[PDB]
Amino acid sequence: FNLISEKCDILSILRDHPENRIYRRKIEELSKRFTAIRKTKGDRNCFYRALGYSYLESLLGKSREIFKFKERVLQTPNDLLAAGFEEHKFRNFFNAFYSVVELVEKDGSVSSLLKVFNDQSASDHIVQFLRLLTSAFIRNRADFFRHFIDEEMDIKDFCTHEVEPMATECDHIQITALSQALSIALQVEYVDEMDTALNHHVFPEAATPSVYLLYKTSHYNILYA
Ligand SMILES: *CC(=O)NCc1cc(Br)cs1
Repeated sequence: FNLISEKCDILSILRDHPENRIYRRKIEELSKRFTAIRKTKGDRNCFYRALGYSYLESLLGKSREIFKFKERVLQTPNDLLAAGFEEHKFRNFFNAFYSVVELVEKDGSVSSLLKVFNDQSASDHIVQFLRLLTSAFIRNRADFFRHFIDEEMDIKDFCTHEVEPMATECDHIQITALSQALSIALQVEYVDEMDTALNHHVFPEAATPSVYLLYKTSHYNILYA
């Protein structure tokens, strides 16, 4: 369980910040709202890897929601082609993601899903697919990322350098784009060392979340309500 850990009690993360009054306060407050956490490996890929696992885990046993998600995933090669990606270069990554979606439908266990996301090969193929889909979704909507995010920003260079490569860290643009590309509603809780309120943001702003993530010391961990 080196990439995505077993579930632990929320207060178990006090030991990560011993004798720290702000982190202790904020972790105690978090424990009032959430019961459990899973840790992710801090390798630069942890947003993609956490969102992918947590969203697919939330679909287990839900036959209509699985059917509708699979229908969207089958169309994602068209998003990649429209942005200039070539099929023979994304085939291996697309097939690895479609395979894990079929696993959620056919096998339906947490144990089988966690084993795929802890297999370095399968899990890194899934992450690479998610990064290429993020890139494509931004490229195909460049005026929207420039109008609402980014008036002065160079979109194509941003995607080349800060989205497509393995181990590149995320900001609001990548989170917004991947949420929109797969129709995933997520809430991110922020725990920093300033003496401020514990606070969160929802992507998209409207939504009732499927997935909760904790952003602390540059890492995205998975929370359970
Ligand atoms: C999400 C993720 O992989 N984070 C990588 C990190 C960078 C630092 Br500093 C700590 S974890």
